[PDB]
Amino acid sequence: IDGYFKIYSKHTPINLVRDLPQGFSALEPLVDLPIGINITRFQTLLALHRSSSGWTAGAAAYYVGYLQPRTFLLKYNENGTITDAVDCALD
Amino acid sequence: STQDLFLPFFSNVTWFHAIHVSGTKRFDNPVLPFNDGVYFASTEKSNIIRGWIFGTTLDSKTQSLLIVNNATNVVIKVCEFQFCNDPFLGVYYHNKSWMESEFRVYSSANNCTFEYVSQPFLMKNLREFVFKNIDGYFKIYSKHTPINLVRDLPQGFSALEPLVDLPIGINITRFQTLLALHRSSSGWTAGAAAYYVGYLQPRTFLLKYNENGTITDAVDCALDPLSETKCTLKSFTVEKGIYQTSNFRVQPTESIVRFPNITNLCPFGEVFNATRFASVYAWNRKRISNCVADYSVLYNSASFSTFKCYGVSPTKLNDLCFTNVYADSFVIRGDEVRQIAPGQTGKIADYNYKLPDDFTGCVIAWNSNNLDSKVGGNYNYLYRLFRKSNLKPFERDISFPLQSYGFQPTNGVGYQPYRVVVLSFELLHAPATVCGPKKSTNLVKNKCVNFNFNGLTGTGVLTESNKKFLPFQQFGRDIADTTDAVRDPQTLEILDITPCSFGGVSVITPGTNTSNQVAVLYQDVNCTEVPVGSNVFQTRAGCLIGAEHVNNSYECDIPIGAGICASYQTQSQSIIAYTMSLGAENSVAYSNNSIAIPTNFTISVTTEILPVSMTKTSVD
Amino acid sequence: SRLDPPEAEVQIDRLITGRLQSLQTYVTQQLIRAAEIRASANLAATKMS
Amino acid sequence: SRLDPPEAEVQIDRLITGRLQSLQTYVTQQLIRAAEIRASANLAATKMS
Amino acid sequence: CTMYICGDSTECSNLLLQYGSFCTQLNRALTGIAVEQDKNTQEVFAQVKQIYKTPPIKDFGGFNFSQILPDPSKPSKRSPIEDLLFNKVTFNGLTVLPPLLTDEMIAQYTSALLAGTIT
Amino acid sequence: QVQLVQSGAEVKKPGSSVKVSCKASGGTFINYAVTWVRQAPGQGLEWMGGIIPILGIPNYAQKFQGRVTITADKSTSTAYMELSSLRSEDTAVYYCARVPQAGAAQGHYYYYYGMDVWGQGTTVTVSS
Amino acid sequence: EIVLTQSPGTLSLSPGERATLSCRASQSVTSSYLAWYQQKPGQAPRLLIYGASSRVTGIPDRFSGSGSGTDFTLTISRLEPEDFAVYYCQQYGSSPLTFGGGTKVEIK
Ligand SMILES: *[C@@H]1O[C@H](CO)[C@@H](O[C@@H]2O[C@H](CO)[C@@H](O[C@@H]3O[C@H](CO)[C@@H](O)[C@H](O[C@H]4O[C@H](CO)[C@@H](O)[C@H](O)[C@@H]4O)[C@@H]3O)[C@H](O)[C@H]2NC(C)=O)[C@H](O)[C@H]1NC(C)=O
Ligand SMILES: *[C@@H]1O[C@H](CO)[C@@H](O[C@@H]2O[C@H](CO)[C@@H](O[C@@H]3O[C@H](CO)[C@@H](O)[C@H](O)[C@@H]3O)[C@H](O)[C@H]2NC(C)=O)[C@H](O)[C@H]1NC(C)=O
Ligand SMILES: *[C@@H]1O[C@H](CO)[C@@H](O[C@@H]2O[C@H](CO)[C@@H](O[C@@H]3O[C@H](CO)[C@@H](O)[C@H](O)[C@@H]3O)[C@H](O)[C@H]2NC(C)=O)[C@H](O)[C@H]1NC(C)=O
Ligand SMILES: *[C@@H]1O[C@H](CO)[C@@H](O[C@@H]2O[C@H](CO)[C@@H](O)[C@H](O)[C@H]2NC(C)=O)[C@H](O)[C@H]1NC(C)=O
Ligand SMILES: *[C@@H]1O[C@H](CO)[C@@H](O[C@@H]2O[C@H](CO)[C@@H](O)[C@H](O)[C@H]2NC(C)=O)[C@H](O)[C@H]1NC(C)=O
Ligand SMILES: *[C@@H]1O[C@H](CO)[C@@H](O[C@@H]2O[C@H](CO)[C@@H](O)[C@H](O)[C@H]2NC(C)=O)[C@H](O)[C@H]1NC(C)=O
Ligand SMILES: *[C@@H]1O[C@H](CO)[C@@H](O[C@@H]2O[C@H](CO)[C@@H](O)[C@H](O)[C@H]2NC(C)=O)[C@H](O)[C@H]1NC(C)=O
Ligand SMILES: *[C@@H]1O[C@H](CO)[C@@H](O[C@@H]2O[C@H](CO)[C@@H](O)[C@H](O)[C@H]2NC(C)=O)[C@H](O)[C@H]1NC(C)=O
Ligand SMILES: *[C@@H]1O[C@H](CO)[C@@H](O)[C@H](O)[C@H]1NC(C)=O
Ligand SMILES: *[C@@H]1O[C@H](CO)[C@@H](O)[C@H](O)[C@H]1NC(C)=O
Ligand SMILES: *[C@@H]1O[C@H](CO)[C@@H](O)[C@H](O)[C@H]1NC(C)=O
Ligand SMILES: *[C@@H]1O[C@H](CO)[C@@H](O)[C@H](O)[C@H]1NC(C)=O
Ligand SMILES: *[C@@H]1O[C@H](CO)[C@@H](O)[C@H](O)[C@H]1NC(C)=O
Repeated sequence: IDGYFKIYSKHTPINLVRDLPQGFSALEPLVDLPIGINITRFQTLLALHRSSSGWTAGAAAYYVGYLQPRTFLLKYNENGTITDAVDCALD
Repeated sequence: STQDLFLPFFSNVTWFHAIHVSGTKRFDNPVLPFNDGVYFASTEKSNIIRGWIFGTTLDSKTQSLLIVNNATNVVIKVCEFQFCNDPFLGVYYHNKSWMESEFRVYSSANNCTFEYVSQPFLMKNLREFVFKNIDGYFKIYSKHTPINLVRDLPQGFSALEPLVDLPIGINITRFQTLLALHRSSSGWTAGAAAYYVGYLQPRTFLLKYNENGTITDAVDCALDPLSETKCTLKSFTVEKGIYQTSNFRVQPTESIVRFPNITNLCPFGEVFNATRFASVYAWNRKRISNCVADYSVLYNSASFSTFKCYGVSPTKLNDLCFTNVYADSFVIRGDEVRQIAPGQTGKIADYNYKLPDDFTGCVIAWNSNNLDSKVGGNYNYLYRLFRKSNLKPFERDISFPLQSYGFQPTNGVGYQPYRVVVLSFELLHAPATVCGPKKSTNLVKNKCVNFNFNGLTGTGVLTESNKKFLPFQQFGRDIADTTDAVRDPQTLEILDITPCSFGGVSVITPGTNTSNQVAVLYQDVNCTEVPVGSNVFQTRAGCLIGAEHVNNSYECDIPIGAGICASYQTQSQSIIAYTMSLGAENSVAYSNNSIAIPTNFTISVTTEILPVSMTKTSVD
Repeated sequence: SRLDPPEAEVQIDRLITGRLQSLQTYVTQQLIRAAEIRASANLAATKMS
Repeated sequence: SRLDPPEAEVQIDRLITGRLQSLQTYVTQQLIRAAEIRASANLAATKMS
Repeated sequence: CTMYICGDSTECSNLLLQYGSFCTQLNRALTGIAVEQDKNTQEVFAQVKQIYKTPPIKDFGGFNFSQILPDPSKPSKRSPIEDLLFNKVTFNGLTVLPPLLTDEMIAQYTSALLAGTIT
Repeated sequence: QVQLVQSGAEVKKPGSSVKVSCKASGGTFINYAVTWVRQAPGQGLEWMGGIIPILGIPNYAQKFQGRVTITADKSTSTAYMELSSLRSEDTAVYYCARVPQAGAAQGHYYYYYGMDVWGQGTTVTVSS
Repeated sequence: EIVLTQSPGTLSLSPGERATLSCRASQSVTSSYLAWYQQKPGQAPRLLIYGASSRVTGIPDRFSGSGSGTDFTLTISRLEPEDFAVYYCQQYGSSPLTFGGGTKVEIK
């Protein structure tokens, strides 16, 4: 936004086989780099190995989703954390 | 009610003895400032005080006023005088009086554009004058009245009437008084002199006009609370009650600026301090971005012999943010250092390096001869001489068409090597990373001060807190979106913000024919912090100054709040404050066998008043 | 009598707006005030009866 | 702290006008609201009597 | 009005002076409302100019008024019923003024009325 | 014959306040402009403030705002300067000085001459 | 705030020679109001020249000053053993009054 690339990140340990957990976590800011370019497409890098077919790798999988302009209602506790949220378009 | 420049009531005015005769003589009349006008008073019974001088420099480089009077005409001139050190008017008899009154005031009067002749001003007849100078208009007020006091100002009331409104257009800073002594270093004599001087301040007054055309009374609304009440009620009499007059505030006592640490210093030391430098025909242009530039180092050094900086001011460069900065480097002769300018022509200007007419940069340069030259000269600096066409600015090509420079280490200035560094700033559609440094302060505490926390401005009092922030949040906010807490950029500690005191002031007074005493209530303010004298008593509605806490209870007379009343009592007279009572105990004799029956009666008549209607008006 | 018609129609509108607001406030306050003289006259007519 | 005095006196007037209107609405609504607590207190006093 | 609109700024306060006397009317209206709020309570509760008391012994033929009369044990001197009612109902220049009659005088007035009614 | 004399040296602890006095004898003292100058060890000179006793309104530097106060007494003919909220960097020598030709015009001050008569110097050492 | 910079940081000379000291301002001084002070260790400064041209009475004739705009200069034609001290330039055409930075002139 406005010549500023912003990144948010979060790590958490889980135990499910293959799914997204049913919980609630909030992401925290990482960087706000002041670049000045236009962005339209993106791609993911993978570093496989060295051992056309002279390279190998084990596996990979990832989940992708897209953002839309919405309105949310967030709840803050007595401490500094966010605990709950409500989306005002579901029902 | 009018606001103007007035002389405050009950002050000190200065009393000068211009000439004192003790045995012997003592002559001393000083030069005094002219702040907002002056009030001048005299009572001398002779023709000695005979005019005035006004000006700023009191020399021939500027214009000055001159007002002179000689008991037959008044002459006002505005010329370029050159006054003497001790100006005075000399009357010399040829005869005893009525002779050629010479002018020892000045010695030159040229190029001057005003003159005004009229009837005398000063026609034991105490005389008062008021002088003013507003918007190129010199205004004079005067009044004469006979008195009988020995040495004092009378206790009466007189109003001054306008005299002249001359349309001069000069500046006025100082003024002086003229005296015409006699003629009979010590070849002149005089009798005596003395005058009173006072200064005006911006005040607000309440004046009273009678049925005829004159002014009779005035009230100054800054002397005491009673005058403030009279002015806020627009009357000379006040009825018994409690009135709200003004507000009470606390002022800041210092200023604070806090910013993060100074890092990422921008490499300005590489283009200035470097063992090797480029040539005239081949520059060393360098791009600079994403850094913090310390400009104040460059222009505070006693080693640069040329710093003419066009486009921007050298001091404001610390408050400007750019996108890119470009730096060049030349080594030229000492004669062509003047040719690096937005407008100039010549060999270097038109063939080697040229600049536009909107440069908005500058040409920091200096001299070096003990290092850039050797015993043998070492003519390793070359330049071009002939070109097929003039070279436009911001363009140069790499390529006997080249000649070297002598730089013999014996020649005088004008040919010795001189190093030039040229800087330019550019702002394109980009976040403009490059910015100047920001300084900090010592972070005082516990006083109502002004703070600038990394971009947050405000006034208030800071203190420690018990809140805990997540290690990315900077400040906090309240329910109504008002800032409550902040974090120090350098120490990473949480501070609270509390507004400094504020409230209202109320005046409690009895009727005006009874007494002239008052009490003052400061609302909702703990007055262990009041800047301000009588008995002090703290209530739930604020605190009270001027009343004694009586020990009993009566009916309420003047309500104050929280069940506290005040009244004017007699025991000497004073104002007392107490807690109101509700009535008298009337416990009834109750039993299960007794009744009370009345025996005789009265007839009573009472009244009741009710409004029914109002006035019918219409507006177009 | 001191400005051209293209520029005299700009400063007049400020006066017009201010005077209109000053006139509206008076009418609102007069309605609010007149709302209670009726309440008093409705009690006087009952005390008479 | 970011504009010249000739241009800083134009944007200030918008804030002044908006804040003045926001302050006037509150006073009008408070008068209208206070008009009825008196009506209730005039009935409580009659029920007490 | 002045502090709400132009917070401690002289150049804002000098521009505010050209609009006349808009703020004084607002201050007057608010002062009038605040003044009326005390007459509202005075016309209701202050109906007796004397203070009455009940006899030390409560022998009213079989009626028990203990739930509406004050009890000396409590520091606030309030009836048991009033206690239930009281524990059941729960800067840019804005200030709040205190009422003239405290909560401990209204109770005295109510107790005077109650004690005058019975005897 | 105009001369000014100051008080003696002072040693202070941080957080306190100091008050220095300047007594001038041999002149009118009423229409002068009494200034105050501070010199740090191994540094230059700085301007703090000044006052004209007849007027009664002083002028302060922006840096020393809310921290310094300059007053004068005409009867005893003595000028006082008070500095509060002491730090460890307020250790220097203070000078009185005098500007003979000064005017007012508006609320500001205007000078037409340089300082000619100086004081002697009072050292204020702040430490702990 | 007008800032004055003294170009030569330190001058080393010999008796009988001449000196030259400069005082460059960030802006143009109003009405060319500049004063020169000379200070010795353990003593208060002393006024020598005011108005950038005028000289106070009682000051030796070997001192002189000149300049205008944003460039002002002071000259001592014939140096003497008593002339080695620190020198300052001050402006008083506006507010606040600002001093220079100093320029040592000594042989030891
Ligand atoms: C009488 O007194 C009045 C009041 O002092 C006086 O009017 C003043 O004139 C000066 C003339 O210099 C004005 O000062 C100007 O102010 C502007 C405001 O920004 C400055 O930018 C001007 O500076 C220019 O020149 C500088 C170089 O000296 C440049 O660096 C700069 O970029 C500018 O180009 C200039 O200083 C002053 O504003 C007025 N006062 C008021 C209140 O307007 C008047 O001259 C005196 N004389 C007479 C005969 O009345
Ligand atoms: C019921 O109340 C009324 C008054 O409210 C009583 O009438 C008053 O009685 C007294 C005693 O007789 C009268 O006083 C007399 O005054 C004259 C002087 O004028 C004096 O000479 C007599 O000796 C006597 O003191 C008083 O005038 C009279 N008031 C009126 C208006 O007539 C009435 O007596 C009461 N009833 C009973 C049963 O007491
Ligand atoms: C008027 O009515 C009140 C009640 O509203 C009477 O006071 C109450 O009297 C009863 C009976 O003595 C008390 O009951 C007791 O309760 C405790 C539990 O706390 C229990 O353990 C006892 O065995 C006994 O039952 C009660 O506490 C007391 N107070 C209240 C508030 O109920 C009062 O006596 C009556 N007046 C007359 C003259 O009878
Ligand atoms: C927000 O912070 C407070 C204080 O840091 C947390 O309260 C502490 O909880 C731990 C949990 O074991 C206790 O040991 C501490 O004694 C508590 N502090 C105090 C002062 O008693 C609080 O738990 C935090 N918020 C949440 C939701 O956990
Ligand atoms: C009082 O002042 C007036 C104003 O100058 C004098 O009138 C001038 O007198 C001189 C002397 O002869 C004449 O040259 C001028 O022509 C006169 N001017 C006018 C307008 O008449 C007057 O003489 C003075 N009275 C004295 C000195 O006794
Ligand atoms: C204002 O003017 C009136 C009228 O000129 C003054 O009243 C006159 O006072 C004199 C005093 O002796 C009487 O002789 C006149 O008869 C009065 N005029 C009338 C018409 O009766 C009045 O005195 C002046 N104001 C003041 C304060 O004196
Ligand atoms: C080039 O080097 C000189 C020293 O050789 C630097 O001079 C220093 O400047 C700073 C800035 O005020 C002073 O604090 C130091 O005391 C100076 N050095 C000495 C030895 O006194 C100069 O700053 C360097 N150039 C740049 C652009 O930084
Ligand atoms: C900004 O710089 C200051 C100056 O060094 C830092 O303050 C010091 O930090 C060190 C870190 O260990 C402490 O030991 C000192 O006691 C601090 N005070 C001093 C030296 O007076 C400050 O920490 C820096 N800020 C940040 C965010 O790193
Ligand atoms: C006037 O001077 C006297 C003594 O000189 C002093 O007591 C009085 O307070 C002064 N009045 C003022 C400052 O208003
Ligand atoms: C004459 O006076 C005017 C007004 O001050 C001035 O502009 C002009 O330069 C003066 N002429 C001479 C020759 O002094
Ligand atoms: C003063 O004012 C009081 C207030 O009512 C009034 O009673 C009294 O008659 C007036 N006059 C005198 C001389 O007290
Ligand atoms: C008033 O201030 C003093 C001094 O801080 C304090 O001791 C006292 O408790 C305060 N009282 C109230 C009612 O705020
Ligand atoms: C009022 O009564 C109190 C009750 O303790 C007593 O202490 C006090 O001295 C009396 N007088 C005053 C003036 O407070």
